[PDB]
Amino acid sequence: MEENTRQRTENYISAKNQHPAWILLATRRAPLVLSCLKTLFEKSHDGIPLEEAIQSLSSILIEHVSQEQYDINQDNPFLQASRELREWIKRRLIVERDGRIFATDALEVAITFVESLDNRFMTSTASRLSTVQREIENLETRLNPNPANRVATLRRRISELERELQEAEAGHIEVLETHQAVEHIRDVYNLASSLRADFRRVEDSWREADRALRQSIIGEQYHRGDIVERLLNDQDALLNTPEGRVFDSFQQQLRQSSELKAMSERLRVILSHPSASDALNRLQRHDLRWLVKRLVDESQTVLQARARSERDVRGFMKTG
Amino acid sequence: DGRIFATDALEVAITFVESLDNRFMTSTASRLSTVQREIENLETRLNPNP
Amino acid sequence: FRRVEDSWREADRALRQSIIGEQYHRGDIVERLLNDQDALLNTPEGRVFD
Amino acid sequence: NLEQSLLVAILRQHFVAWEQESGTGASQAQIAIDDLLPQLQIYLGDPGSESKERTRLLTLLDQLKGHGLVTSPDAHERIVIRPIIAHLADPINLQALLAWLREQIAQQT
Repeated sequence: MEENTRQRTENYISAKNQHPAWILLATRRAPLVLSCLKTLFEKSHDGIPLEEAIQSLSSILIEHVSQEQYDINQDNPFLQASRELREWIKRRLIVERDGRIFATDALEVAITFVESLDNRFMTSTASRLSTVQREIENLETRLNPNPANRVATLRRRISELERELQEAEAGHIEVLETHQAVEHIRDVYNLASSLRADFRRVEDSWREADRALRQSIIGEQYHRGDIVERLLNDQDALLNTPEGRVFDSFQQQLRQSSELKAMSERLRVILSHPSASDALNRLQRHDLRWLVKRLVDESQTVLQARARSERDVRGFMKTG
Repeated sequence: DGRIFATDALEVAITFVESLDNRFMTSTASRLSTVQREIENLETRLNPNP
Repeated sequence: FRRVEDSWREADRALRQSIIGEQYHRGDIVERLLNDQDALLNTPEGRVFD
Repeated sequence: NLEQSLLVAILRQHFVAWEQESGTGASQAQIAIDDLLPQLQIYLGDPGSESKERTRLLTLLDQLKGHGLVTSPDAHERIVIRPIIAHLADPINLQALLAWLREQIAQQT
């Protein structure tokens, strides 16, 4: 339907007037706010203890004493940090949970835009043209069920790999030249770092589903009519198709601890190569080194959040 | 050459608005599998030991 | 694709400004011309794109 | 006009190059239009539209044709720099122009 374009214009207007990310980027102080928030959240592994956050933010504000044009006062950076954290929590681009602060989806999107402005890693690269080639080659073998095609693909790939093994036995192996290694490391960092992107959004989706369920229950003057449809099954009431099931499938891969065991060693081995000194700066090296543990910890936090919500909504369809 | 184009500044701006609400999820099983293959290919290419 | 063009054009402008500034030096230009490589060696983008 | 004088200087530079490489007898002191657009991009800025800058360059070339220093573009988008340019911008006049321009810059300071 062509009216979907006008509906899209309306959606853009609504996002301009209501989305925290776009709201922030339009203000006059956006550069300072984004720089401070990035400096705060850059080093961290999992959230920030609130008291720890105040000290770091006050120290950063002190780093910006020369920036007096933004009312950065010298009298008391602690009070200024305390005020700023509530200012940003009210804009729901940082949230308070379990005694620690996190960055919501809006702040993540804003920072990704700002730091992709100028010096972003190149995506149009030979490495990604090989990556998509491999992935598209793999997908077809799994999309069609014909056995002859599958056996032909396997028995030709076996020949390719056998020829390559015979060549490697003769000693014709070759390693990446420095610039190819740099480019490949950059591409692999770009891929890996994107796994962490959507954790802050699964929680929003689950909270949205919970609120919708409660609104539906309360909005019917006689709850018993609908509570039957919900309580007839023992499975989780937070049946969020859009993102919950994708995250569940992602978990179904994370729990294969053998792959993680291999990855933990492989990443540090990769970072040991001399070229990794130049391809990635120190911060990126840190992020890529601990990524394996960070994904697992974040997944545990998200799973705990779902467990809490499901338990506390099951404690609500009952007694209703 | 008589044909308009979108400079990089517009490409980034459009990528921002379209990533606000309905962007494809990257935290997926497929991406986490893809990184395995890519890491393995990089490892098999960095070390020189035959 | 739209950023490689901008990088190359920026390198071109920088090269022309350097040529104009060097009112009294022929060595740099003769060095550039004798080179078989393209004059616009924008390493960060050009080589990756190539 | 000053902006015309900038193009006059560029044309004179190409003219001295061509004359020193060919000898004064030859009559084809030509230049291609596309070779001037990059030259003017450094000074007059980049409008991000080939049509706008081409219109600017052609307007300048026409205004110079009014003075007789250049012919209009031919079929191959090539112009002939009339030899009168060698007498318009010669050392006696270039020195005066430089003296005027240095005073203008000093005033700008």
